[PDB]
Amino acid sequence: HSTAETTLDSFFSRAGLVGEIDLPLKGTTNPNGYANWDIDITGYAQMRRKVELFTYMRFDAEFTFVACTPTGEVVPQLLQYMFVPPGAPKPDSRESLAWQTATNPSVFVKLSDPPAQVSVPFMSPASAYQWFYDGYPTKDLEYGAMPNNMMGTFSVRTVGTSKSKYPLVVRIYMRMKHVRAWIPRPMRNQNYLFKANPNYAGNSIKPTGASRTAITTL
Amino acid sequence: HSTAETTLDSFFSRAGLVGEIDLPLKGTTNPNGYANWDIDITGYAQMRRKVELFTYMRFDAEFTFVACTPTGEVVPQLLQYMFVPPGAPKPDSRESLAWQTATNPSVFVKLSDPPAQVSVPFMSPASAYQWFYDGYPTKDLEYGAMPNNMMGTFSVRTVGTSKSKYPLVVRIYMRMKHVRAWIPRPMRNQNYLFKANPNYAGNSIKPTGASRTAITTL
Amino acid sequence: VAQLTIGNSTITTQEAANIIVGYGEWPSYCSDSDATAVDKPTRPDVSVNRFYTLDTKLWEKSSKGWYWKFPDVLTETGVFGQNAQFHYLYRSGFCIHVQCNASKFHQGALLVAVLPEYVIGTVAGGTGTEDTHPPYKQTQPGADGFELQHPYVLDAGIPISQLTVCPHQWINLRTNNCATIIVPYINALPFDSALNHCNFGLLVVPISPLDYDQGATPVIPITITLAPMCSEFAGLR
Amino acid sequence: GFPTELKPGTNQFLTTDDGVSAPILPNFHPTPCIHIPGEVRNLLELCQVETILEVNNVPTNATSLMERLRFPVSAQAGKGELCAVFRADPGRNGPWQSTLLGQLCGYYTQWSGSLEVTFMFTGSFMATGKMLIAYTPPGGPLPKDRATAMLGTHVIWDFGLQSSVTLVIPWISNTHYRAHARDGVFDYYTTGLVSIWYQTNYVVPIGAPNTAYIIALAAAQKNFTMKLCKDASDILQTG
Amino acid sequence: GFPTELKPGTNQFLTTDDGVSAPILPNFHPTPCIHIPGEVRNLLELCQVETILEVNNVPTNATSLMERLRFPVSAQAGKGELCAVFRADPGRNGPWQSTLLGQLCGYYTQWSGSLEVTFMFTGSFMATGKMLIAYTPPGGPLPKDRATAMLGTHVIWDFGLQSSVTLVIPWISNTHYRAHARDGVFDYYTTGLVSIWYQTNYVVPIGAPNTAYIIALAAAQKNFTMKLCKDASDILQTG
Amino acid sequence: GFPTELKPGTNQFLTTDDGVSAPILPNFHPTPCIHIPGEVRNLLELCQV
Amino acid sequence: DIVLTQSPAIMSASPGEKVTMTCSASSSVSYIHWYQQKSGTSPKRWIYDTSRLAFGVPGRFSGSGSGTSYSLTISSMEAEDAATYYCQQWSSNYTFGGGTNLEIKR
Repeated sequence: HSTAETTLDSFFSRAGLVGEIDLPLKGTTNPNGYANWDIDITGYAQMRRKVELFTYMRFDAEFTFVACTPTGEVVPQLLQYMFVPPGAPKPDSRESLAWQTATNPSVFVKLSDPPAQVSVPFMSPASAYQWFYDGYPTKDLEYGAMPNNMMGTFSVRTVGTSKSKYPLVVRIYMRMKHVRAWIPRPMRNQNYLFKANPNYAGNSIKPTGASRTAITTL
Repeated sequence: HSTAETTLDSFFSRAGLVGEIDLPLKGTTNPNGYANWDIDITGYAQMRRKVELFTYMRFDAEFTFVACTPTGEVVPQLLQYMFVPPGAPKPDSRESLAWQTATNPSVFVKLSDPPAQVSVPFMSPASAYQWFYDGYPTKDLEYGAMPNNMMGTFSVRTVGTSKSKYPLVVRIYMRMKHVRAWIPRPMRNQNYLFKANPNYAGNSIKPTGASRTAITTL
Repeated sequence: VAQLTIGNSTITTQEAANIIVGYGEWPSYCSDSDATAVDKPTRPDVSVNRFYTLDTKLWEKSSKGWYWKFPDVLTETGVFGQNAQFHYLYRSGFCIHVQCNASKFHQGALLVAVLPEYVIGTVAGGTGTEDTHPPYKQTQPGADGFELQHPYVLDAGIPISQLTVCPHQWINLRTNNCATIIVPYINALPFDSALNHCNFGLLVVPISPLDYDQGATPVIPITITLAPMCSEFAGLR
Repeated sequence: GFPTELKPGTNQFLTTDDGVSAPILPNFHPTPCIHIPGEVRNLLELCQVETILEVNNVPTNATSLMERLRFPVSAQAGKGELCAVFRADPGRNGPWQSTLLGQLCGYYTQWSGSLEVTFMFTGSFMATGKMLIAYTPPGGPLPKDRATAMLGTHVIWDFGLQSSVTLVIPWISNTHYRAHARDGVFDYYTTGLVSIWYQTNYVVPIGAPNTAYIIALAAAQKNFTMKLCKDASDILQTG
Repeated sequence: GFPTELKPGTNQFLTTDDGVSAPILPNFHPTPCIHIPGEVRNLLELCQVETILEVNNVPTNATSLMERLRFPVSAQAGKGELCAVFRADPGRNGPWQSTLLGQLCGYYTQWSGSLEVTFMFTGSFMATGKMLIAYTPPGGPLPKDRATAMLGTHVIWDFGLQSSVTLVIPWISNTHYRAHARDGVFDYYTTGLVSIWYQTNYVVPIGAPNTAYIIALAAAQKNFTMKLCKDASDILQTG
Repeated sequence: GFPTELKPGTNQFLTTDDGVSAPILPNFHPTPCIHIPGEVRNLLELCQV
Repeated sequence: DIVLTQSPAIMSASPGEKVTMTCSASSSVSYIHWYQQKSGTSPKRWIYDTSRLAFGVPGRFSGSGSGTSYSLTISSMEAEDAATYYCQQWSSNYTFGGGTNLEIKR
């Protein structure tokens, strides 16, 4: 008789994995013992299609950080997680002064210390994050670009003047909370090709669902 | 004058050992540094006969996890315990995406951190777990199979991309709480042969209890 | 002594011996706020609910005991077996009546009890290493019933010495001959399948063996008459 | 200080624990929510919306995909002939996948409620005739012929009188669990069936096309429900 | 923050600590409990139920196991002869193991209350006679003969008049501790005794069997109790 | 959670600290104390003998 | 038509060592019992239901077996035990074994 599970909040709860940073010792990948991750909630595959059910949305995100070595090991290493709000400058190097700009919230924690966890508010200067924008910002490549949907960047790095002694891997989970949505719309039935637009494969246009032989046979 | 101890809850409390996972380094046993344990409350030997005193039952289970190396040693290794509800897909490999499916509650903890502990609800879609089912699900091998008695699976594994550096052993205890039972029935007097049915040994049919010489001698 | 009637069925029975209302509950119906409040479940009153008198079994000195399954026993029999089969769901209570006809010169004692979810367990090969599952003739014997082969453990690894823990009644030839039992619908669900699940099984075993001197009738007819109470059905096919 | 003993589960990270965490920007006052039309609050709102049911889910040829939306009736079909058939399986493959209901059932494990299909005749206004639409509850096998289906829960539809008709499916329940291959799937079995037969033939005057199509629209009643969030999809965000 | 000092026992796992733990599925609403007949709430309900006491616990031959349930009386037995005997030891081996009471005593360490045995004559209706049933409290040795037992707490039973009779055992207490071998067992000593003698012989008219059996049924009064859960069993779940 | 700072003496074992500890047998109801003659309550009772 | 074969027929122990006599059956059996017979005297009772000892019997005697092969074990052996030991079955036709002449070694 109850329908608590079919609510928006119920549907979008759960902290999913949306990011993974690699900080190897020897490597082509993030060679300066640091990394910048612009917040992308599409990071959880399944996500995109779920949110793209609505035209507008609003919510808060709870971020939880999981860090270890590639084998999932724990070591005595301290870390800095920096959140650079949109409009704030991300660090270009492992010594950029951005790391010390008070206006960039930062949180420190040892790998041993349990997961780091913080809540981030509804940033957008607009009244709601909008997944679809039918226009351009005052044939073009700026089509469908609602920038005021930026949540910010997360800069991660080993604390200290020198490179870390261990190879590290950070995982970022994100639980969406206090959700409100407007204007529902057709469930994506075609495969996604790009993170930006809704473009699809005009050759590989598949029928929404399983087909059959005749309309008289089951 | 008090009879608190003879209550159902009193009878079924206590967290008993119902599971033990082995995660050796070199071995035939669980070679992929992970394991799947479908929840079996018969895991505690003594259990089966106690519950089989009633026809129907209902309850919640409190699970407590105890992990160490074979000699009972503690080491700096992180672990993931995943609970896959019934109907959810168990991980076929050490990299199955199931490990990351938000809808599969997971809990992380270091071996150093004290025991992990969580409560699991009355799953069954039926009004009660029923130990006996006199029929088949819509001579057969589906006799006495009330599937809607599944509690779920517990998937365990070392965190990280690589195998753990240590040989590990997890023990699962389970305290039953908030118990209700119906329709009491004859106490099993014959030895159990299979985990599924009540079949017994038709040759080795023993008298419920100790025999004597004459009915006139004590 | 007097005779009661339910339609076209008229049984001659004793005034009103002690009846056993299993678990203190009376076979009642199921209200409107349930699982299927749409498919309003039709409740048979007319012919469907009356006195069925099963093929009398003959008690012998060597008899081991008998058992029937429910609702299986009737899904074959008459207009009730009609509903049970061509209907999707079923819930029904039962009035069971068991009687023997013996001279004051016979002796015996039959325990007659009802056991929910009576799950048969065969011998398993003998030595204990064969996972043989009881046949269909053993799991649902019909209206002829079936004979126990290991009464002591009730063909299922349970002492019979403890069967009294179930709705039971005794039939000691030197005191009574008829035993009666009222059974409510017992299951983990409001409704269920009438052909796949046997909510319970009627058990009748000789605890004290039949006996008599040469010359007296050697077999005591046991007559089971039973009637459905507040029986309901849903989803015709 | 104040005496305390830490209990198991201390320091653990539950991906479903909905506790509170520290606000990264304590002073920030997020731009106020203003009024926006059509806010959705509970998915079951969506489930009660009529979506086109691709009953005719047979053509796959890219340019004939629009054909799945409508099936047809014609003069050529003789009285009694079976026009079309399908099951009442919202979550399983087939026709229901096209409906919004179907797609939402996919993010859930269990469900139950009464459904409701509406048929729309889009033929010429001059056409007339009767179609028999019958529902065979779960278990009952597709009726042999029109007459046997005529004895079941049916509806005679005269599109000469009313261009629309709505059928209600009393009940469907995806509750019976199944562990086939080695992958456990909480499946139907309640595959209720909806058959449609030409009660009479398609009648038309000179000047009107001898074929017309029909559109199936489905939704669930207000008594619908779903349980067990289960994210599953073939479409995902590409690298 | 708030000042605290952790006390010993911090971080320990007590298999009997009944604290609370975090719910794995916070949103899950488990299927509602509906009414089911005969719910049990406290085991002592079961202990008050009459179960068949296998007094005749002598045959072991597989096909004669049903014989343990009933012992017999016959013409051959002369007046005064001792029919049968047994102790009032619910938890110890022997006869009581068959009763449900007995089996439940096994999951407990201590207990005490008044018991109650009922005898049922299942012989021919034409038979008559008298049986003397005597109880010798704990310590008192089995009475030498019928007459000496006649002086103790006894009951003359005429199964010519009443087919049943119930005896009450005033009291039994498994409280006296014993550390024999090297394994400590809280044993009886209160082995109350119940003897049964042929007060008169078995009398019958031509045409009636010269043997009849009797059934023992036992249970405990409402003043029964048990203490110390102790799981113990020979039957366990096999590998 | 609730903010706290542990103060010195944390984790120490004072042989004279009369705090409380967890009951090993929570369900156990110890046999009731009955009346026994001549109970002593304070040693100074003895000193006056 | 159920036969019991006992091995060996004659035995000699040191004494102070163990002794293992065997009773094998042609078909599966429920339990086995053992008797003793010294010379000039009748058979005495020894072991019943396979492993239970008669009141008199020393604790140094043992009994086990399951199915079709059962055995009486003595540890340790003493000069007072030398007798013939028979097994017996109670399932169908009450059959005795051939016995085992136990003797003192010197």
